[PDB]
Amino acid sequence: KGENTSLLHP
Amino acid sequence: PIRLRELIRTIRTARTQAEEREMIQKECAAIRSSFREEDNTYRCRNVAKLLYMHMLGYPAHFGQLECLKLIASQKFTDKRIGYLGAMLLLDERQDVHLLMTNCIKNDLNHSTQFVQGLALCTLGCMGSSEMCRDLAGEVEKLLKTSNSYLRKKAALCAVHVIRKVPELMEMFLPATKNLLNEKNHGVLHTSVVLLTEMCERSPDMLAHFRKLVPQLVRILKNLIMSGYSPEHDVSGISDPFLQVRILRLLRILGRNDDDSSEAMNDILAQVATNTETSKNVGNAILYETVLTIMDIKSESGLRVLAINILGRFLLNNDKNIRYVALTSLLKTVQTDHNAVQRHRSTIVDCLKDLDVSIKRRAMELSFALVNGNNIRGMMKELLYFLDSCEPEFKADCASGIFLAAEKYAPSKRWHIDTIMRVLTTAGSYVRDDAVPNLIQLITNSVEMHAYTVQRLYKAILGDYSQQPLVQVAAWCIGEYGDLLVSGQCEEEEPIQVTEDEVLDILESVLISNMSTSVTRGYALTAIMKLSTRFTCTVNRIKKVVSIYGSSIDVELQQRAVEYNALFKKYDHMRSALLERMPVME
Amino acid sequence: EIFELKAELNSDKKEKKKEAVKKVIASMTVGKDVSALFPDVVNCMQTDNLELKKLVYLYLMNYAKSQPDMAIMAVNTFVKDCEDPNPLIRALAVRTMGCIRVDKITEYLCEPLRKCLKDEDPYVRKTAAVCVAKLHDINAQLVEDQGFLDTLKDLISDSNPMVVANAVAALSEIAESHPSSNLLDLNPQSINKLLTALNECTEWGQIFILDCLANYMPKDDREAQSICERVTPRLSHANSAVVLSAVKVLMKFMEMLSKDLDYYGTLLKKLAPPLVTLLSAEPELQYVALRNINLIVQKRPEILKHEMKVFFVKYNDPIYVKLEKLDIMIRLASQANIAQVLAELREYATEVDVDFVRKAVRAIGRCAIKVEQSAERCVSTLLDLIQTKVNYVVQEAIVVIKDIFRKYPNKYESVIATLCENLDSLDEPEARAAMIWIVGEYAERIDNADELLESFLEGFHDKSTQVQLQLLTAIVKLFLKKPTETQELVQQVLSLATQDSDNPDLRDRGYIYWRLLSTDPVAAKEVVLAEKPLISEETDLIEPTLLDELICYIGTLASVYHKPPSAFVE
Amino acid sequence: SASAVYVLDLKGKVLICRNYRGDVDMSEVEHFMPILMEKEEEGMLSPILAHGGVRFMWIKHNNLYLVATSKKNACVSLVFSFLYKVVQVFSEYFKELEEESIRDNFVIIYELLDELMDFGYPQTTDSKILQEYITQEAPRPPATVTNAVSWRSEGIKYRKNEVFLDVIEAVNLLVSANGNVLRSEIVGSIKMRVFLSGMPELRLGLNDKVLFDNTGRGKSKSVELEDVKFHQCVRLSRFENDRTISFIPPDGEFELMSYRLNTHVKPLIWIESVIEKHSHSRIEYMVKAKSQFKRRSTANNVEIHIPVPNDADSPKFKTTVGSVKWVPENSEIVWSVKSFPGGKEYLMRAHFGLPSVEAEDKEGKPPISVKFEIPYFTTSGIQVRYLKIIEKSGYQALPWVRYITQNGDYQLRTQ
Amino acid sequence: DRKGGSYSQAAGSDSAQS
Amino acid sequence: MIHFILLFSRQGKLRLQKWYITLPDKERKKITREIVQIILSRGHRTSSFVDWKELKLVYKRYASLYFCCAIENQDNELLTLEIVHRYVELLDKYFGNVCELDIIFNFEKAYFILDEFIIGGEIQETSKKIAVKAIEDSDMLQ
Repeated sequence: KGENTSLLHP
Repeated sequence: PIRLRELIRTIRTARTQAEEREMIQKECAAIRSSFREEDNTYRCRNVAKLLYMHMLGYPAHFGQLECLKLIASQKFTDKRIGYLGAMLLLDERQDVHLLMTNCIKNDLNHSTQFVQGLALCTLGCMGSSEMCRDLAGEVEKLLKTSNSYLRKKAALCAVHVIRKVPELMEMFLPATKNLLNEKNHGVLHTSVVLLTEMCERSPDMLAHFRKLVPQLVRILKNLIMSGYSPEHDVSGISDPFLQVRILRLLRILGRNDDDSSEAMNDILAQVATNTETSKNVGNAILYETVLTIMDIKSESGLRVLAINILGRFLLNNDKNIRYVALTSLLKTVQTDHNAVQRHRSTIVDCLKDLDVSIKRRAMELSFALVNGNNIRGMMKELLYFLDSCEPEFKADCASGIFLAAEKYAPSKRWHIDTIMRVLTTAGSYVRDDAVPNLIQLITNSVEMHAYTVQRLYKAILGDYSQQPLVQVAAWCIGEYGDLLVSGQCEEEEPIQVTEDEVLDILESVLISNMSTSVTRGYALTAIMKLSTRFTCTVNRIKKVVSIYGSSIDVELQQRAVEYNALFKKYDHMRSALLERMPVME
Repeated sequence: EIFELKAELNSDKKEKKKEAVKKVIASMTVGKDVSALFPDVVNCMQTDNLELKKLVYLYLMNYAKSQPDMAIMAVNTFVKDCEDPNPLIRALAVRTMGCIRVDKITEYLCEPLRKCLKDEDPYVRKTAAVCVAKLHDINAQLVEDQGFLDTLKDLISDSNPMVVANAVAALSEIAESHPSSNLLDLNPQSINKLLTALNECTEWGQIFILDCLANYMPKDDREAQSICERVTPRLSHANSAVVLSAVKVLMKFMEMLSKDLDYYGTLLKKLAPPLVTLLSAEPELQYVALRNINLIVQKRPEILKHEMKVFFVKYNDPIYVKLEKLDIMIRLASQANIAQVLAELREYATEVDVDFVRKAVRAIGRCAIKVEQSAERCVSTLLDLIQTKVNYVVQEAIVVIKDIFRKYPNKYESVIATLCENLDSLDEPEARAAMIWIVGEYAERIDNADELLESFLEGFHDKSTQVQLQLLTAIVKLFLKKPTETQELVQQVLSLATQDSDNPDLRDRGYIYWRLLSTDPVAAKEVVLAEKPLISEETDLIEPTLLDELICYIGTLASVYHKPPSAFVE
Repeated sequence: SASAVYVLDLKGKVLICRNYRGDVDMSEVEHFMPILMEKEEEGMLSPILAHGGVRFMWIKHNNLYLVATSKKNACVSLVFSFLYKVVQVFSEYFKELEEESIRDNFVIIYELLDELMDFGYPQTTDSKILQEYITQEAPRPPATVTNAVSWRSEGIKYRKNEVFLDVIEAVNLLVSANGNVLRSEIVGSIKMRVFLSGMPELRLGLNDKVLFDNTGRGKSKSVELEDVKFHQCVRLSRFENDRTISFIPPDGEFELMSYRLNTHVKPLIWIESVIEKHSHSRIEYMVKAKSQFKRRSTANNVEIHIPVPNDADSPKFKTTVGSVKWVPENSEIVWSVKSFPGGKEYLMRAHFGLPSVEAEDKEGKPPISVKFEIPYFTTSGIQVRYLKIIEKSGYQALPWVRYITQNGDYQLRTQ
Repeated sequence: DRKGGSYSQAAGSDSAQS
Repeated sequence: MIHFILLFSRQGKLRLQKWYITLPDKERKKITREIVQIILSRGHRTSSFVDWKELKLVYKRYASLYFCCAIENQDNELLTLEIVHRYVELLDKYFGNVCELDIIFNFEKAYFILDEFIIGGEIQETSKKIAVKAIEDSDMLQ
């Protein structure tokens, strides 16, 4: 997928 | 009324481009059917779907009147949807935003702080040359208000109006006076941006805006001292946008005055050493300060500190840092040119870097750093870079080399040799526009013609597919046929030029399929001029001209007909108009 | 994963071995570099089940060049499998041996190839014929040393028509790469024998059988007549390539046939229905059919003279087919169907393809130039298109009018008034220059020629080199014809192109014009405004040497591209 | 002379590849997708690509484009024929042409690809014959492939001997906007589903004009078929000699012959349509359809596609007979009629809205297409005379055939 | 029955042509 | 001032677009396609800076979806990156674990946040909490 990941992961 | 999420899921469920287009058309049919009925309840969903379809690559021309109708509505969601539609699908060339002026004026006096702000943002985003003319009076009214949330919007609207209408800046001078004491960071940033825009638009306000330099310096010092703040403090830098705006204003202010430069010298010195460049914000602030110092008449110590900072940043492994350093060096080329020669090794190494932007910056810096003493040494490096350059950079490298040779060429013979080498190696990379410049340079020089003619003859017999090189060789032949072959009226000893190879080459170029009608014209002109310039091969080009007078090209056919007429009826007057053209700069 | 797969493949259970083989095949097909496990799968090679053997052979073929050293452990397995009683196993082994791109492995495979050359099984014979050609392509010297040419020659003279066709194809491929030395050509008896097996050949074998006759050159009309009579039945084949191959063979044989006899007329009559049938093929084959028709059109244009309705471009026709339809119509354009061609071009001008519109305009101009009987109709169509108020259409019409005026300008004075005001604001260099040239050459029926040129002189120094030259030529022509209304205009043009003009060719032209004006203005009428000779139009017909060479190269890449076979191969 | 036949996907992923000569590296497929994108975006897209010295000639299937690499001057027509044969084989083996079967039937797909073509030269292409040697659920190859008869498998036994024929007609009319028909051709289609015992040698006999003239009966209704394309089982020599249609029918449905002759008769359906499109105000569709076909024949499922405006909305249909529906996906008015008696006349009055704002670019004028399909109607008048079913054992066959008339390229040019 | 025209039996040869 | 801002995915699909220059729709589409091709045809060590048509095109994608900007040659380059990072952080704080799925469905919220943050290519609020509070207040209005 790779879309559910956060933009910055904070 | 289908929901936005449902439409998004339906679009995502389509895989084929044709299937996606069919689904988009099916949705747009329902949207148009709803719009034609004057629907007002589910208008927001239809507007969102239309905006999504337009952003997805589908036409939205029919959804123009609906946005205008929803803009003048009373619902907050409907007003927001109309504003979004006007901002997205509305532009200056749309021609449907003229009616939006009345809606903006009606919403400009709305008591709600969101409707007025949304209208101001839409006006700033889609400012037109006529909307700003009829909206200048309302914009200035909001600029004098004390609304912090509205002060920034008013400043942005004024900046947009000034950018769209440079003649309307006179109405903003009495409105922005005494506005540098705003406590809010956003208001101060907007005021600084507006002042910078006013200064850059016209220089009449520079004197009026130059009195506030001490206030700006004090504000910058206070911001630097207040390095801790929950708001605007990111990565240890407080108000990075405000600091950048202040640095830009300081650089743009006092660039040609000593009082303005001297007033901000202490602040620049304090910020040049009291700033942490570990993060990207610190590096950007340092780059802005260095650019401001280079663009202003600062002290020698500030220049030395800027040079040291640029040298330190040039060695950074970060691609962004290297690009920023290269841009700063290119900007500070004319100013402090002597100190820029210390990074010649770094500039040369940057050409071999694997960064397209970095390579371009290094090439630009090398081109701008070419002087009257390093031109000979840098010529070999430029030739090596052009030989091993990218396909899209070979033409740029050749153009830069030609410009450097024409500007600071050490000698005509060396410059001529470099130009010939570039033409022979550039091939299909030399721009056709440089051909007239090369022709003018050749015509201006009247001391080196035999060697240049021989070199052109040698380089033209090998290949002829180079349109610029072919045109240059044809022009050189047409200008110096009397020097290319000396004493070749009749049969003589075997030499490089025999008075017949040039004619055969010209005929082959004219009849060659690798002709764009420009090199063929040059070859025809050279052949026509060789009738008087050369007398050994006489009565031979006339047959070719007569045969070439029926060419398919209208201009080529007319030129051939004129040449044949001149050769058959004006043989005595043929030499009466074959004089050399004047040479000018 | 990799360790688990290796452990599964190194097991004694066939149920896990099959799953491991399937997983390895999927990983390679899924895009996984499974070449590191090639030696591990080498141990699990000699298996009774044919399902795993095929996968192993495919993996070895796909993992042969990557690890040639690890492939040295398969010669014994191939030798053992080359004698299996099942013909399918032997054929698979032969195919795998020829597919192995190993230089040190083909040397030891000569004996199995020799053993399988005389195989009684027709599938085995075909597999051996393919393997011999593969070995020759991989190693010509090894194939020549093995003496497989003699076996291949006798293969065509044996039973099994499919095997004979395969052997013929292999021999043609070998001779194709051969330097023509020791050609495998055969006498009329061999041709008759091949024709006897031609009717028993399959769809794929039919092409191989007909390609053999493409190289043979008949020497007598009786032989050519017999060849034409035998190839006549091939025109009713469902395969498009078979029909195309038969058409190419007939065209090649027509070079030796006599037009005096009725055979040439019958062949010409029987070829049009084949072209019509091929014209209704798939859209992918439409381009190939159009290219073949264009190649044969320049050779024998009397066959498809009446074939014009089938050349109409369809609404759903592909862009590559729509473009070729215009070229086919132009090649077949004639005064008999001039009205139909004009109607088709008029309909094609209402489409939305800008490239299609330009192609249609070019085709209309070419048709107008080729046939002078429809010049008035073409001019009227161009005027209507210009009145259509289309920018691309306007530029195309301007270009067509400029081309036509230089060709047939004797009766072109009736359109100058209409073109005098035709929205001259268009900035297309190909249209503005054409309009300037038309005005300069036709500056007699327009009383405001000087006024029109005034607007084009505002940016003459920065418009373009060709545009500037055309404007200068028009100004010079106007001054020579009417110097009373253009006396100051000529001086202004000379000043702008001689003082402010830095173009070398343009500067030379301006200096020459100034010198001619200052030397003898009267002589400029007979020197500049002279009657140019007839313009030689660029003939679209290819050279006869290329057409003769292209005739044999039918259905290949050199025919679609209209380029020589040695000018496109690498 | 293809170097490697590969099967790609819609995202550029190669579903399956099978090199046949190896003269082209497998990494060249990566540039095929960008090359196709550049050709399509610049209008230079063609079925035959060219990656330097290697050409990528392939066609686009239902879900993937079968790109076959080649390096030498290979026969592009041969490559196209091989691709068509492979597509037919895949359709016969797999009922669907999509990526769902490519990733699920690789075991049989690889075997079929290996067996079909060797060294770039295909050898076996009969799906029915190929199904006896490669199965997805191996014995010696059948003798049919080695034998001359590769389209009639021996040993086939059936309880009955019934052959079903299908004389499918395709009425293609190219009517210009001026009202004149330019391309009016009818192509016959004789598709037969032979299901008998053994390998009978069919002796086809019809009422051909040439056959009637040769026999001397050139006075009755004879079909003047300009082009006749016989199948592989049909012997070309027999037809060339005395128009003898002698061939061995296969087991299943296949196309024996395909007639194709020009048509000079009146159209079966005459459509008189008007366009009262106001300038950004409204539009009128005065469409009248006149059936010129025989009254005894009925056109089942008549679908006259009328292209309506692309941006038209709020449409109203005032017709006489048949369901009228506007499809936003197709952007046209579908004049759907279930049963259309011969000589019927349907009148329609369309009325749809249009936005006040003009469109940015023109959309063109799609032609009006009719989807009439009248069964039991032979427009060409060709009638089957006899079918000589001969078997060595000797049996009484019960052949059957049906005539179906439909509209082919029957499009009407718009004004 | 069947859409597109009911299937009809076919003859064996031209009995009138011998 | 930022000439344009475009949020494009790694596959090439654009999830956001905001251009401050009045350009034709066909011209805008061509420019977007060229920008996608240039960014999609760039490595990971290109410095995240491109001079396309004399425009400081800065690319800095924190996930599969990339980000683009059009900055004129009159301001610093790190300022654009800092502004982009601040905007991403503000969007994450307003949304809460912002991912690709929420961007497509909540495109209107992202557009509203961008409008409330940057107007006309210039910044409107330097702080990160005041803008969030204003956006929340505007959303709560109904």
